[PDB]
Amino acid sequence: PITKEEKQKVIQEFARFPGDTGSTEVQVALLTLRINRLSEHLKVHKKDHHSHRGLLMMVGQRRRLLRYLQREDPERYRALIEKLGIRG
Amino acid sequence: PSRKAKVKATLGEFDLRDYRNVEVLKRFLSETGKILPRRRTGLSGKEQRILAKTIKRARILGLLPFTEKLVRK
Amino acid sequence: KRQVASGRAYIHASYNNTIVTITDPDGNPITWSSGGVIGYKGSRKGTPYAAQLAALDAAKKAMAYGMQSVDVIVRGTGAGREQAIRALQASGLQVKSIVDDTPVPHNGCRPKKKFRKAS
Amino acid sequence: MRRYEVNIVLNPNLDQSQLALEKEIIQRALENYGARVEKVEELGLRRLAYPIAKDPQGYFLWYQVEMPEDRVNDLARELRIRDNVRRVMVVKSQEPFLANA
RNA sequence: GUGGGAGAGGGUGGUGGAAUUCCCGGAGUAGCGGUGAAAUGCGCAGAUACCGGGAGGAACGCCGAUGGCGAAGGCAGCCACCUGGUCCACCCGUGACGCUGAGGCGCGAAAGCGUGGGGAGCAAACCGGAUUAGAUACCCGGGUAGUCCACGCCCUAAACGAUGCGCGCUAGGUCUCUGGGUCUCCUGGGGGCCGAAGCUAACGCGUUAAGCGCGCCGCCUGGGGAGUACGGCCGCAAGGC
Ligand SMILES: C[C@H]1O[C@H](O[C@H]2[C@H](O)[C@@H](O)[C@@H](O)[C@H](O)[C@@H]2O)[C@@H](N)C[C@@H]1NC(=N)C(=O)O
Repeated sequence: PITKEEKQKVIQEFARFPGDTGSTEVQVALLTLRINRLSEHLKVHKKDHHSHRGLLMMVGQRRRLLRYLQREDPERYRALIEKLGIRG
Repeated sequence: PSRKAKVKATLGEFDLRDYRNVEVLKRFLSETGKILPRRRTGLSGKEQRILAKTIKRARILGLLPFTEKLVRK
Repeated sequence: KRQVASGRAYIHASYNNTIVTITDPDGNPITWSSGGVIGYKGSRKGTPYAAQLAALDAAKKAMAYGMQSVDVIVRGTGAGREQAIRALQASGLQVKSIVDDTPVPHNGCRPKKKFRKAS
Repeated sequence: MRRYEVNIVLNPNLDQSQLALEKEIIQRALENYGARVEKVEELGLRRLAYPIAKDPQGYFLWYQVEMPEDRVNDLARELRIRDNVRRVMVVKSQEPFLANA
């Protein structure tokens, strides 16, 4: 599982500033985190379809905020993706 | 009527999750391995449900039975 | 021709015939009776009477082996199980204890049509 | 790592030696998987509700270890290897949920 | 985001006890089994009933609800690991980042198809028993596929609340599951029944709306002929759309 530490780090890591626990980029990060872990969990248990829905959802939720990130500020988008290695 | 008494009422405080207090769980069993129904246990929706697993756990650890022959009939 | 005195008597009820078996204080049957052992040829074997007889009969043969005490065991439900018990009670052997051990699956084999349609 | 409770039940006809022999293997094999003991309780002989492995009694070993979860499913395999060890059951330590209090 | 919680939500490995069948040994007879009656069958190579031992598959009583969870199909022995959804509290962070959703992609009960494995019980087909005017049934005894596992395919259904998703508004009473509080009661989410206004062809619906409204998709436009024909697409096939 994801551990507070493992988590908070990711936060602090992206947080647009001190105390920020919500900035899109944060959000996006954390997601991506879960996503990946999930994905991982799906590289096996390939028959755990249910979880994958969740995944699918996350993937979606993620790609939403992003599309919003651009619209509002293109830079913070490029900057973010690149830093998360999203796309592919 | 099932108005004999509730195993709970005629008992002290006990951790429902301690799958070893065989001197207590024992109470929650019928004159057979069987698990007394809420009407008896006296427990609650959440309780009875826990006391449920525990009596299963202990069963495995050869502590509590799964069934006891009936005496009379 | 063995002398047993104390022993166990199994009672096996059914909707098609009741059958008794008397064993040594450890499961090894001494004498055994059913409804068929008696006269009755079919449906009849069910009845508490058919059962009763079936009981006394086996209580009888048992005596000859000195049988005196018996612990009652009963498996199943059916046409006159009770009569059998009451039969053995007054049959003459002293009734130590009556006890039911009827088999009940904690859900194993799919019963056959004839018995399905429940849950 | 998570806090657990290793329940072990083995043959009740083991002479003083044999017993402490198994006990060792346990105490040992445990270490192998990170098993850091926090305490134990020895109840030993207790009549079983039912006969386990023909024998109507069992010796009881209860450990409240603390180890790497990704290896808990193994810690048991090993314990289960003991021909005297007739029962193994590890549980996650859960605060006691009281009742009738 | 922080902190609490409940659950048969999913996946993998593991593992307990009951019962059935089979095998072995012990002991023991003459029947057992089955039905409305019966017969087919099983038994003196000794069945049944009984004790002990062993093997194997399937399922997992009681708890279990009038309950819970899931988007649906669906999910309950116990244990652990891996994982989805969710509610409540704090009101902390972002700042409208939202709803719907043609086609697509994914999931999708039962049966059924391919290869392999498995095979206790059940049991289409089929084999006998009986019933009857007959009985290619209903009842009885067997019995193959199959039903269980793996990978793959099929993808339909009274796949039903027969009631698309999302948001706001409109008396309450009571039962219940679950979270928070100053916890004989207030407060949040869920499941039921009764029921205001209102709706309804009526039955019924009724803050779990079939009410008052907004957005967005799906679908209907007489019965039979037909879910047929033609065509296209899919499918190993059965077939499906
Ligand atoms: C003997 C009868 O068996 C069947 O009828 C049975 C009826 O006669 C009674 O025994 C009960 O109601 C049963 O439940 C019925 O099944 C049915 N097969 C008709 C038969 N009639 C005769 N055999 C006759 O009249 O002679």
